[PDB]
Amino acid sequence: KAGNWLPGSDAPAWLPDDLPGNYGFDPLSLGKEPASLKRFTESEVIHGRWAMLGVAGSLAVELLGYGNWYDAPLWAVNGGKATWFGIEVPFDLNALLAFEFVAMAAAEGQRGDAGGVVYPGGAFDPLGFAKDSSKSGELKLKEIKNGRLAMVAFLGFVAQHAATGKGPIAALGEHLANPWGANFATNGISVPFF
Amino acid sequence: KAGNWLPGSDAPAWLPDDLPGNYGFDPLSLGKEPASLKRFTESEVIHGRWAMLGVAGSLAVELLGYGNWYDAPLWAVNKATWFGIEVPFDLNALLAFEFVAMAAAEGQRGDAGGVVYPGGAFDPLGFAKDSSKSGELKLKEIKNGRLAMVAFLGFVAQHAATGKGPIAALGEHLANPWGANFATNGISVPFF
Amino acid sequence: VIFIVAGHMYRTNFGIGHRMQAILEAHTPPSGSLGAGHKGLFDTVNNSLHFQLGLALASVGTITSLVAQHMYSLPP
Amino acid sequence: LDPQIVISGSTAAFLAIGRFVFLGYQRREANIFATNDPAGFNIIDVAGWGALGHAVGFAVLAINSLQG
Amino acid sequence: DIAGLTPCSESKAYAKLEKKELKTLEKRLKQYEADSAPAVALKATMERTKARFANYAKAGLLCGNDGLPHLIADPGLALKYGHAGEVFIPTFGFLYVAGYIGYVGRQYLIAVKGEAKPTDKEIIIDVPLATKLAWQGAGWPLAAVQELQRGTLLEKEENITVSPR
Amino acid sequence: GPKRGSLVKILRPESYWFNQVGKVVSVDQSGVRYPVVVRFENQNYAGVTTNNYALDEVVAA
Amino acid sequence: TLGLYVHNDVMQAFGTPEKQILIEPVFAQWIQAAHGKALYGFDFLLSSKTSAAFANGQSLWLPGWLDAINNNQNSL
Amino acid sequence: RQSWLPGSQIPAHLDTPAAQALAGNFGFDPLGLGKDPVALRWYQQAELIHCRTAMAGVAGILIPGLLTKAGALNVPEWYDAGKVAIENSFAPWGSLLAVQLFLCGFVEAKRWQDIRKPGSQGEPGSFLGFEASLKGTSELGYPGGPFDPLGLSKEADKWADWKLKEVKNGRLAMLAFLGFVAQKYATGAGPVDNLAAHLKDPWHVNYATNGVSLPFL
Ligand code: CLA
Ligand code: CLA
Ligand code: CLA
Ligand code: CLA
Ligand code: CLA
Ligand SMILES: CC1=C[C@H](O)CC(C)(C)[C@H]1/C=C/C(C)=C/C=C/C(C)=C/C=C/C=C(C)/C=C/C=C(C)/C=C/C1=C(C)C[C@H](O)CC1(C)C
Ligand SMILES: CC1=C[C@H](O)CC(C)(C)[C@H]1/C=C/C(C)=C/C=C/C(C)=C/C=C/C=C(C)/C=C/C=C(C)/C=C/C1=C(C)C[C@H](O)CC1(C)C
Ligand SMILES: CC1=C[C@H](O)CC(C)(C)[C@H]1/C=C/C(C)=C/C=C/C(C)=C/C=C/C=C(C)/C=C/C=C(C)/C=C/C1=C(C)C[C@H](O)CC1(C)C
Ligand SMILES: CC1=C(/C=C/C(C)=C/C=C/C(C)=C/C=C/C=C(C)/C=C/C=C(C)/C=C/C2=C(C)CCCC2(C)C)C(C)(C)CCC1
Repeated sequence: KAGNWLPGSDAPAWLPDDLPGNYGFDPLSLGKEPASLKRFTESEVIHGRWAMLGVAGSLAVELLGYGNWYDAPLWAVNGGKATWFGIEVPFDLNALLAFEFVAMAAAEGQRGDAGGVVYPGGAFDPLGFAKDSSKSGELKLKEIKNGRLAMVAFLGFVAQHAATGKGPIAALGEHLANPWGANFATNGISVPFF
Repeated sequence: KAGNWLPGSDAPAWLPDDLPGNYGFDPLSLGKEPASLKRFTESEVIHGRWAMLGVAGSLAVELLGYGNWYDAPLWAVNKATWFGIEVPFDLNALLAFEFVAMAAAEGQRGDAGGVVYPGGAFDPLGFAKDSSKSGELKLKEIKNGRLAMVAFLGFVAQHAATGKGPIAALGEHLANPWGANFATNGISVPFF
Repeated sequence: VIFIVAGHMYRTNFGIGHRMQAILEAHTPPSGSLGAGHKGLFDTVNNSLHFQLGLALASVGTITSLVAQHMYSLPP
Repeated sequence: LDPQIVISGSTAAFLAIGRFVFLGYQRREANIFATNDPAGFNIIDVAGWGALGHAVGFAVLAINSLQG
Repeated sequence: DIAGLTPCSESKAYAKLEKKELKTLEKRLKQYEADSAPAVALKATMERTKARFANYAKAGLLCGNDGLPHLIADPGLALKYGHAGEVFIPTFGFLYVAGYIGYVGRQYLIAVKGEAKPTDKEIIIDVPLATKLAWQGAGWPLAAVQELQRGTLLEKEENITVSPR
Repeated sequence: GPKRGSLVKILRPESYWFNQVGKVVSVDQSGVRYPVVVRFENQNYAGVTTNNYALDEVVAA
Repeated sequence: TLGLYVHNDVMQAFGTPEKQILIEPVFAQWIQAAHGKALYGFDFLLSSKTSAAFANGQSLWLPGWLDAINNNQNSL
Repeated sequence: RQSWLPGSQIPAHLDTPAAQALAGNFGFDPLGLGKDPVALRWYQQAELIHCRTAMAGVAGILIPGLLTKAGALNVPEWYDAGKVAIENSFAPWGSLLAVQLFLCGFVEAKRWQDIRKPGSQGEPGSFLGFEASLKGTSELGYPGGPFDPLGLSKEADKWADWKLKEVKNGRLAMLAFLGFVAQKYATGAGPVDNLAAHLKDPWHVNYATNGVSLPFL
């Protein structure tokens, strides 16, 4: 068991203790059936990894000076040309959607052909950190905690841009410049009666 | 047992005698449980060492005369300096280097479970190879550390009151003692 | 185009296609909140003409309401 | 535009993707009569995946003709 | 304001309707004496009409093209534009008194089922027990949510069911 | 089956007093098919308050 | 529904139309404003000129739909 | 024993050892709300919390309102202090309310899980060093440790007296706050001004004369 999401409350009896990220958090009892719970473990790890790469991408776009994560498809929404680290990309939106559909269909289909593989190893694990079977549980726990933080961070990116309309680094600049005069309660959107 | 924080009162039965700074001071009974008491001994020693460093630093800044401890980040709320020599860095780079270095050092410290008095390369001069004078210096260490924690909170409260440095406020207290204290303040005692 | 594409869904004598009894037997949710789900409904819609007639009349009646509501407001 | 290139590339992409990564899943979910292919990728599989290819290719051509 | 509706104190058809009702009342008034009881009753009627129009203009009601007060039934829009007194406060007042009546009836039913003549206490009302439960029914929302949370608000499946189910 | 005066629960599904509680009058000890005489404090639509039941149609609850 | 109609009938009979319960259909007026009708002043999603749905459908099919829905001489 | 009405019958749920041992028991439940013992436990807790925050609130009304009639502490009226303070302040009231909702919600949920399970917030590991000093003190609603620093709850021969003083001062402060709201709506002046008016002319300046509280006379 990783910890306790609400102290003193008992853990649900369907969440096994030797599972990464087991804080006993299931109020709506969504994982009481084992096949559903197996699918949710798979989907939780997959969503966490995609959200890690997404938050790292949004941070690396905005910190390095190439707009925010919202300005990045605007060359294809408008009439423009792609760019990457300043270097141009000589492709159009239809061609890139073709490349992405073929590549993601192949990779996703090869992942889905496997039964319940979450932690494959082998070619996916070239540096051999999970070849120990004793620190592997600690690294999976670190992996699911960074992934949950990344999911919460990307939904924060989306909700913050829906409300204020700026990037997360500029929003953090405003929150450092005036923490009381710039937040979700000085927003005017998140709480309507403030 | 180093003494008694209030004479006449008894010592709590959860604080052992062979512990640096055991005056028996635990009114809230925060450390009646041993894991809590172990963590608080660790935290007390670490807070004492950081507060000794911070009080010695603020005294050194104001005595050498480059402002007080409150003027030192004013270039970055807005160019840095050290010993009067300007230092060529910016706030984001300083926060990056500090976060990396403190994360590394703190993480190496946190990997060890209950190490309060490490020795080794931390202790190059080897004062703690006697196991008795080392314990007396532990008692001196926890007393100096508590004194520096009280001194730093006094610095913060004294600056929030008067808006001046501690050495300048000590100069005011030596010049006009019955006209410059926490009561000519108008803040610490709200009346008059 | 949408109805011609949707008319290639079900399994006739060509190997490909969906099997309606398989779809109905699959859509039963976990936790038993709908019990057996849609189990055994293919042999009760297929064998009953009154079920099929009630479904057809419900759909055609709602579509006739749709015809009236959309033809007064959007006259063709 | 390049209509032959777009239609032929879209049909090639959908036929290749249904030939190589979705064939085993389609054989799992489905459970003319004889082909030389080592996967059993018959005329009706060719018809379905090339139908998806032509449909997506003409959709891409139409969206690019609208310039949207 | 809301939905294109002007406020009634700003509306002109509202003033026209007030003037028209006063005109009808004074055309009926102008055929009597002064201290006569029909004239006194019609002057009381005109006083109540002026007081009613002044109170509806004071309460901040919204009038339409016909000069008539319109009500706003949306909790957020009412609480935002100051219209909670017309639907929202009346619905919580009604739910308080309707649950009062229902909870007092339910407590009377449970009290009279525990005797040897429940139908007799249903035909001839036990007045002290009914007044006791009628005074004790003021804490009905608290008592109702407590009986909900204990699992005693609801009968189990020992209910009567048909052959089909 | 149940003794006289004890309370049972009816599980004949087409009975009026199905899933409800009555009181045993007597149980006949012959080869009669429905020996358990149960009285009910409420009447059915026919105005009858008494019915014969079987041994597997009553549960002493 | 019968109580509101009988209430308003008693108000119309007793010469007092200003007392009758006239609830405004704010939910369906909200939906008509979402469809692009600038009468009720909600001004959102097709009635506000700074909306994503307005700006995306504005080049091709919205200029006829807006004129037809803001015409008050038809059943649209 | 003592009662809110001599001669009235005490309700049978307020005459048990668990009810008679509580605090301030005078047999006052005419609406029968505490017939359920779980409800009486929850309502004991709700009374304790309303008592303590009502005393703190009414002290914040009275002591600045008494001392503002003397020389020091130029403090505005209690129905104007939020506006005057937020003009004096640095943050908007929405941000200040959001901060107090998070900071109160944490502490409140701690108390909530302690009401649900008494031995709950002393999980070994769940807190850094709080966890040892966050159990109850065998009576729910009366915590120990960092709450109650001075050790006044240590002597058992004073303990029912401290309980009963707390429940009486709390009920009286709740009456005081309902009075503050009522007088504010009726008269329009502060409560110290209302007290000065009732002392200046008792037989003519009261709630029978304000024209609001009973308008039939
Ligand atoms: C998004 C995908 C996702 C999935 C599939 C899971 C799945 C799981 N979680 Mg994880 N979790 C997630 C995201 C997810 N989580 C995030 C983002 C956090 C941080 C907030 C957590 C924090 C967390 C903790 C602390 C614990 C779990 C646990 C679990 C396991 C059992 C609980 C369960 O059965 O619920 C199934 C979950 C879902 C079906 C998620 C789908 C989302 C629901 C249906 C709607 C959510 C709407 C959203 C809140 C709206 C936000 C709007 C915004 C404007 C405010 C299961 C493997 C427990 C465990 O044992 O770990 C392995 C456990 O202790 N989760
Ligand atoms: C992942 C953590 C995280 C962090 C560090 C931030 C940080 C920020 N948010 Mg964002 N946000 C987040 C998640 C986060 N948010 C989520 C989950 C949502 C959807 C509910 C939003 C939706 C949102 C809106 C609409 C706005 C912000 C704004 C801001 C900025 C001002 C502070 C504020 O009012 O936040 C809002 C506070 C919350 C949403 C509550 C956070 C609850 C967290 C997720 C629980 C876990 C926190 C953990 C215990 C401690 C922090 C860990 C962190 C340091 C890594 C600040 C830079 C404002 C801005 O743009 O300022 C200029 C603003 O208007 N956020
Ligand atoms: C900075 C943090 C800190 C921590 C973690 C400790 C921890 C400890 N102290 Mg030490 N102490 C400290 C600072 C601290 N102290 C300072 C600054 C002084 C001088 C005032 C002392 C003087 C002192 C004496 C004389 C003794 C101890 C003792 C102890 C030990 C047992 C007490 C206990 O279990 O409570 C754990 C303590 C805490 C959890 C403290 C955390 C801070 C609390 C929660 C809030 C404090 C806020 C503070 C009151 C604000 C002041 C504002 C001011 C304007 C009034 C424990 C190891 C006893 C001992 O055996 O020595 C080892 C003992 O006899 N302490
Ligand atoms: C560490 C011990 C210590 C010492 C030597 C000083 C010294 C001073 N303080 Mg500071 N101060 C301290 C702690 C200390 N303070 C603490 C803990 C606080 C927070 C409560 C403050 C808050 C404060 C304010 C708001 C002000 C001062 C001011 C001053 C100066 C005037 C004298 C005075 O009124 O003191 C203040 C007296 C106390 C805080 C009460 C004493 C409590 C201490 C901690 C007991 C320990 C003292 C010890 C037994 C004897 C001294 C030992 C020392 C020689 C090492 C003087 C230089 C004033 C100033 O600016 O002068 C112009 C002023 O306005 N102090
Ligand atoms: C019976 C169904 C019903 C319907 C059709 C509406 C319709 C409306 N509500 Mg209302 N509301 C309702 C019941 C309903 N309400 C109930 C029961 C509550 C109490 C929980 C509220 C509390 C409420 C608040 C606080 C607000 C609204 C608002 C609105 C208006 C815009 C929001 C919308 O389109 O969401 C469709 C409605 C639903 C799906 C029904 C659920 C309503 C949820 C619980 C609240 C929705 C608030 C929404 C998120 C705020 C949007 C802000 C807006 C400026 C974009 C719209 C006229 C907003 C407004 O004032 O607009 C000018 C607003 O601020 N409602
Ligand atoms: C657990 C549980 C249990 C119980 O029982 C109940 C409940 C409570 C309900 C539950 C909970 C839940 C939750 C919380 C959920 C959430 C989730 C999320 C947030 C997700 C996300 C998730 C997220 C994700 C994936 C994301 C991803 C992202 C990405 C890729 C991005 C991308 C990008 C980038 C780079 C940038 C550019 O320029 C653009 C783009 C393209 C945009
Ligand atoms: C013991 C006990 C027990 C019982 O049971 C209960 C009770 C009573 C509660 C308890 C008590 C407690 C206490 C007293 C506490 C206090 C503390 C403190 C004061 C701390 C500080 C502490 C403090 C500290 C660390 C500090 C540190 C500092 C520092 C680093 C500084 C830094 C700096 C400098 C150099 C200068 C520059 O320019 C800036 C800065 C950045 C600013
Ligand atoms: C017992 C019983 C039983 C039977 O069975 C039945 C019956 C008879 C029904 C019942 C009775 C009941 C009653 C009487 C109740 C009442 C209560 C109250 C009064 C509360 C208050 C309560 C009250 C409360 C909490 C209050 C609190 C307050 C506060 C915080 C305040 C605050 C403040 C201040 C400082 C100042 C500023 O500037 C403002 C403010 C913000 C305003
Ligand atoms: C043998 C072999 C080979 C070759 C192959 C090939 C070359 C194939 C081709 C195939 C193909 C080439 C196929 C195709 C198909 C197609 C289809 C099947 C189509 C369909 C179409 C459709 C269905 C359309 C429709 C429509 C219309 C009519 C109008 C408009 C709209 C739409 C578009 C919808 C290789 C060398 C690789 C390898 C070896 C073996």
